Amino acid sequence: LATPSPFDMEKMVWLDVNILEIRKSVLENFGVDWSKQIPGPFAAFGKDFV
Amino acid sequence: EEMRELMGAKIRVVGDHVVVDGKNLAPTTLARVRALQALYPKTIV
Repeated sequence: LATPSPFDMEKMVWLDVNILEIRKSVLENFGVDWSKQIPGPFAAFGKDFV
Repeated sequence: EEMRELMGAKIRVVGDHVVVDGKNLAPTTLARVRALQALYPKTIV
């Protein structure tokens, strides 16, 4: 003749979460940048024999 | 007598077969009554 409880009392749980992050960066760009491809010498010949 | 003790808004009478009657009974009381029904085959709900 016994009846069950409507529900069961459960334990309650507390969660504590920590997320920590640090970013660091350095950027440098220095000096003199020269041309590395330049025109070279030229030569040409032309003649009319007849 | 046994069912009267175990139940003790439901009303119990003898008649020819033991009779249980009630107007507005909670579902738990009805479940208890139909469970006690197995005690004696000749019960009238």
